[PDB]
Amino acid sequence: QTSRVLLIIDDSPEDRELYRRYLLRDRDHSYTVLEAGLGRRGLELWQQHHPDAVLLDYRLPDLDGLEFLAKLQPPPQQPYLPVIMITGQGNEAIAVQAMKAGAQDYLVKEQITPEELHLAVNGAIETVHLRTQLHQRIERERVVSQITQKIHQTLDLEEILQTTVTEVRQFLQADRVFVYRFQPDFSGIVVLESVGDNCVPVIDAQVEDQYRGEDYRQGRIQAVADIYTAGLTECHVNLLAQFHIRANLVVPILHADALWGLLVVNQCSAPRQWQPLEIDLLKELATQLGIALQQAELYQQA
Amino acid sequence: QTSRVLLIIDDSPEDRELYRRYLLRDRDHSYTVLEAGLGRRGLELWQQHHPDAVLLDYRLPDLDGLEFLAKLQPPYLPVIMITGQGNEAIAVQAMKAGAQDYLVKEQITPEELHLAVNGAIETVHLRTQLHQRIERERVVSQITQKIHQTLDLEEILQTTVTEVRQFLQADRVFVYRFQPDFSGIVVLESVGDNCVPVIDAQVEDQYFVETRGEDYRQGRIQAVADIYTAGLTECHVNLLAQFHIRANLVVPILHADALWGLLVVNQCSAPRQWQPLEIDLLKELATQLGIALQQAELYQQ
Ligand SMILES: CCC1=C(C)/C(=C\C2=NC(=C\c3[nH]c(/C=C4\NC(=O)[C@H](C)[C@H]4CC)c(C)c3CCC(=O)O)/C(CCC(=O)O)=C2C)NC1=O
Ligand SMILES: CCC1=C(C)/C(=C\C2=NC(=C\c3[nH]c(/C=C4\NC(=O)[C@H](C)[C@H]4CC)c(C)c3CCC(=O)O)/C(CCC(=O)O)=C2C)NC1=O
Ligand code: BEF
Ligand SMILES: [Mg+2]
Ligand SMILES: [Mg+2]
Ligand SMILES: [Mg+2]
Ligand SMILES: [Mg+2]
Repeated sequence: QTSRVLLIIDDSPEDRELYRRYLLRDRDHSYTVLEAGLGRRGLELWQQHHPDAVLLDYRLPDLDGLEFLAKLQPPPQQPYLPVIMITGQGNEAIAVQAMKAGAQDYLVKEQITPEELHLAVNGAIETVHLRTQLHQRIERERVVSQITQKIHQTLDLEEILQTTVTEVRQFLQADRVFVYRFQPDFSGIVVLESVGDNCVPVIDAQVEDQYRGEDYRQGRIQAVADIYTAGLTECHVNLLAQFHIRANLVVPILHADALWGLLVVNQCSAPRQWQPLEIDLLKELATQLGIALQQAELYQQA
Repeated sequence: QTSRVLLIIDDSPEDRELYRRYLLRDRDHSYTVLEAGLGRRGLELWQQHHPDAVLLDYRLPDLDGLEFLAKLQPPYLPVIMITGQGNEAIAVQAMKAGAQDYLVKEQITPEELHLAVNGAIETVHLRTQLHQRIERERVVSQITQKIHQTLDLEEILQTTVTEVRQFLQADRVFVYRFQPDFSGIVVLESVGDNCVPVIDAQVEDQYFVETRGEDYRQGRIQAVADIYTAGLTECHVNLLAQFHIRANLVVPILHADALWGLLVVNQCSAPRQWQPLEIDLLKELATQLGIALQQAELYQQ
């Protein structure tokens, strides 16, 4: 089977073949290798087939490796380049500029062993992952921290709610995020919504659906990757599909101990396996809303 | 020109000297170089100096490279294994044992060495930041949870103080509440044995009665690494010195727009540089305490 897809860009065919053979010496992974001899073709292959790692030559006919890294645009989800510059025509200065341009590692051509190549590719892939994890931790901290500041400033509840749904949708890159407030009637209306183009907006287009909030009062969440494989009742499925909802993430909002409403995230383009980081964030945000809700009524009865 | 401390562990005096000369050629960092010809002394020097990076020769008289790594106790090792050509099998085992990179003794160039040392420090730094952020988020979440559950100030304060002292691994954290006349009084305190408790022994300082802490009220933060090198006023350093305070971190706690108190962190065993991430953590927590203060005050009325 294929475990890793790797893109080699080098105007030397024999050099590409050498890497190809060395990679086969790796007993941990099986590499599928894309080859390109020109920088522009390398860009096309990268953009089209999303290799897990890139071996990038410095001196190429159409453009040098440094120009290449500058043109290389990383996908929103993981914005770091798994690129290893390998050159027989380079120095520590080019190495520094390569590292600055987004390369993860830098190798001299003559000294490359199979094992060195393996570890450089492993290191590049792992380092990109590491930077990505750190990148998201920072963004998650910013979102949570921003809401805390708004509560502390005693900003109106809906501004806090509007900021919440907007910022959490941008972070998750989801198609729709909305707050679903319950009434004393136990009826619920979508109070607030942040929606892209993949979803049918429901803020206005909405007639009431009724439910048993035993789980949501207990603080339990619903994490559905695919509405068609979650074993939902078909009526429930029909309703979600009617709004093109494919993946569903529901987090309960608790004011006092009463169930106030729901913090809901939707993917409408395709199914989506919700990740621990994403769920933990929504939970924290839900808790903060519960705080803001309590502050609101204490201020009102003052 | 930031300073770096590197530990070289090799039983060949000529090899150690060679790498030393190679490190010095790098002009982006100034290298303090420590040397050990035996693994035992290497481990010893590692324990004492906490070097930014380690060059570990595989073949030592008393250990091999892999045996060395196993004897290490950190959270991630900035170790570069140095092995001879033909022994690349050892290199793979080394990575799985904690090493960040490896070098082939015969193909060692100064440029190559610099990249490896940079990369090792870079990678270890990233994991440390990631680990710190995960821990940092846990502390913010706990205080967020307790505020949502109860409006009990002293318990929220207690949880806060206790939690940030453990995260920072500081010698003392305490809350300094103001009186209406802007006299202060340490109301809560979490402390180890490195710092003598000041919870009942407070010397009442009245600096703030003239100033009414207006600077702190706007959001001034004090982050002093060493009270003896911070250019503090002679009377101020002596007060901190009385309580063995070496490093000082003060963040204002504000209820609404009025100064309420101070969240203070002390290092007493040694000078301590306060990191942006650490400072940011205290800033957020003071904001959280202000929120707790707001609801607790409204709860009474
Ligand atoms: C704009 C968006 C909007 C929604 C999403 C909404 C209704 C809606 N129905 C829900 C659940 C549900 N709704 C139904 C069932 C039904 N629903 C029906 O319209 C039926 C009559 C019925 C079949 C009996 C069920 C079974 C659930 C899940 C209850 C549970 O197990 O938690 C939920 C919470 C769980 C989820 O979102 O998946 C909502 C928010 N009304 C809205 O305006
Ligand atoms: C247990 C620990 C404890 C402390 C730290 C405390 C007093 C104390 N004095 C402070 C500031 C200060 N204290 C002084 C001055 C003085 N202070 C004096 O005791 C003098 C009489 C005097 C010289 C005139 C000054 C000038 C500051 C201002 C520090 C600043 O500007 O941040 C501060 C806040 C800033 C800081 O901690 O550096 C405290 C908490 N009393 C305590 O029980
Ligand atoms: F032609 Be490449 F820079 F080895
Ligand atoms: Mg070339
Ligand atoms: Mg040796
Ligand atoms: Mg290397
Ligand atoms: Mg690395």
